[PDB]
Amino acid sequence: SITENTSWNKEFSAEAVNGVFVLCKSSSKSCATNDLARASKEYLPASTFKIPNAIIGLETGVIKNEHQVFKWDGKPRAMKQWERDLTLRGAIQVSAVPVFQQIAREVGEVRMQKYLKKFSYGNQNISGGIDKFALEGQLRISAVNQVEFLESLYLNKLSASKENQLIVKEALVTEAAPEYLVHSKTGFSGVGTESNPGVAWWVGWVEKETEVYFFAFNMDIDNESKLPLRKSIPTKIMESEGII
Amino acid sequence: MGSITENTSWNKEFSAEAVNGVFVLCKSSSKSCATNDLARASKEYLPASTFKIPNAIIGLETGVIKNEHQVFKWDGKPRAMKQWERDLTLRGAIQVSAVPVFQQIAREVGEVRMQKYLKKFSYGNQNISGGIDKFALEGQLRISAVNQVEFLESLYLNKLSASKENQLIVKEALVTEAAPEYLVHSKTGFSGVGTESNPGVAWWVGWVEKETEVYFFAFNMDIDNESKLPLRKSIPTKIMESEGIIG
Repeated sequence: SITENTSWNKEFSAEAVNGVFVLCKSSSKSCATNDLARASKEYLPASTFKIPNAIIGLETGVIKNEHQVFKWDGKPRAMKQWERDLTLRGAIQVSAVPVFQQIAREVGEVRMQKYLKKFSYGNQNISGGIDKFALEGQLRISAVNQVEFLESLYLNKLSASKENQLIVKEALVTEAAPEYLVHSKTGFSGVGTESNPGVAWWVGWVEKETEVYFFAFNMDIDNESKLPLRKSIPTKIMESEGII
Repeated sequence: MGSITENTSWNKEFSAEAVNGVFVLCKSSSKSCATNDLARASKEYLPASTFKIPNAIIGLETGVIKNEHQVFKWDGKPRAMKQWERDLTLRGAIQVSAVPVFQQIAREVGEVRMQKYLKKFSYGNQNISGGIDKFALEGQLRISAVNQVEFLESLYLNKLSASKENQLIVKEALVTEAAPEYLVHSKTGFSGVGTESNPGVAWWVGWVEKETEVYFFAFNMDIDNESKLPLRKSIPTKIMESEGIIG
């Protein structure tokens, strides 16, 4: 069940953003959204794919453990912040694409397909090359599917050891307050065109008191200056919902 | 740890606030610790609420705590603090130092199992005399700052005599600050104000994961006035900031 909440529209209009926010209290059996249609529309995951990629990396033994350090070979990487040794949490938090490209290569297409089928992850379409299907290939996932996936992860219900799910959940912590804890991941496929915008994501969950809130935000983006809106729009909504 | 050195230049942070205390700070890769006071780094104090770290691990390990999603329900009876008068998660109970929640956990673990695990953990003087529900706050248990960092490093490495899963659960419950560069896991402790001539103790212990390095720390100080309590964070925070670790 997905219910439309019209009051959330104001955050989108004020910024002239075409986007969707899906928010679910307790569980994904009853989510709310600004846009029913877009809630289930499927977009490139981009770096939000680091969440299942990290779990799969761990499950297959490609990532040896929680403490593995991904060493930089000294060769140029697309962003300077990726040019350094990284922990799993570090590689996730700076969205170190080439670290995860190599994890994916080692996982391989057969195992990647299998796990995306186990995880019910989007259209499960990994075509486009093993090291780029989430960024420029055919893989698509909706805000609703993101939230279902994240809930399973939260409950340790994915087809993966509890251990590996905890390892990844810790790597996803992005805000700690006395009141609440935020686990989240951003994604950004690029700017595309005016006529064919890229997509920007912020997905995760918030634990406040004894409650949990699963969230997925996405927006069309054709200009990188608009990127911070992927956090300020959903944060504003959750602030006024009294969540963060 | 592999080594320890006294760095008396940190004393400035203690002097500024007229605080008698110790900071221990250890770099994981090099296994080396520094402290402002070698003598106090080895002195053993009441762990107070810092005992909620091992207690949480033991509660989980013995099955007393069911999983990381257990809600500790408030029965409705008045508690010593308003902030405890509510249902609490594991991280919740830990973060507001809900004594009654952890006293009940300890009662259910019991002395024999509690004694076993503190031996396994090499936790302090391993003395649980005083009552199963108050040894850590007003009984006979004592732990040094050096032992705190050893204990915490074992936890970080999932090397404690407990399942990886349970240590993982407690680690995430201990997260107190997340930045894109560093993650801080920590726990406070406060035994009381004691007296003028016999002060209480206040703690802040934890570790910081910065880039590919990890820093284990343990702070304690004498305290005879609750107004001084914030110093248990600001003093070691200032030291770690000046070391370039946090902030």
